[PDB]
Amino acid sequence: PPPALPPKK
Amino acid sequence: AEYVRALFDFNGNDEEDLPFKKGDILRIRDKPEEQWWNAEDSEGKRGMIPVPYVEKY
Repeated sequence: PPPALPPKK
Repeated sequence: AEYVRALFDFNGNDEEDLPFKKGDILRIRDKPEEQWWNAEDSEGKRGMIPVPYVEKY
């Protein structure tokens, strides 16, 4: 699986 | 100019997101945030992409 999805600002 | 390569597939839950598949080459158009950039794919589609899912080309 992919890395963590960053939060959007 | 600035190209990145997808390390993983990405679909996104927001309509502004640009889906892509591992291996795709995307051109970076804007960096409105540190971790989410606007990019263009090989068909000319535009959208937001997560920086952790790509690497520099």
